[PDB]
Amino acid sequence: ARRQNGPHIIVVPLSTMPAWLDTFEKWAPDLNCICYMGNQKSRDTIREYE
DNA sequence: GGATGTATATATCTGACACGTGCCTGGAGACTAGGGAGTAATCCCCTTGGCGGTTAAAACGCGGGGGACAGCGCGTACGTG
Repeated sequence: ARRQNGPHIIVVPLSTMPAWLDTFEKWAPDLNCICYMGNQKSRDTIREYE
């Protein structure tokens, strides 16, 4: 609505984070929501590929 | 009849003790000041019991091969007179 489609950050506990991921998959499927967890190489993969 | 082993008595060594003496250093008495005990406040560090998540280090198993150890020879360096 307000065209503020810039970078947003949501900081959640790790145990509830699948319960946020499926909520983003269900309610806002057109959004480019990404997940940031894992070891050094997975975060590097997210950093330089996405 | 001559020579030999043992037994009590007296002089000498030898560390310890009684007495003497100096003197100086420790003790008795009085006074004082300050060092340390006690109190209160404030703030930071440590204790004991929990939780969550990362992850690198610790634990375990197994092959193998390098090294510890035992045995044997030798010759020389050290023991002995």
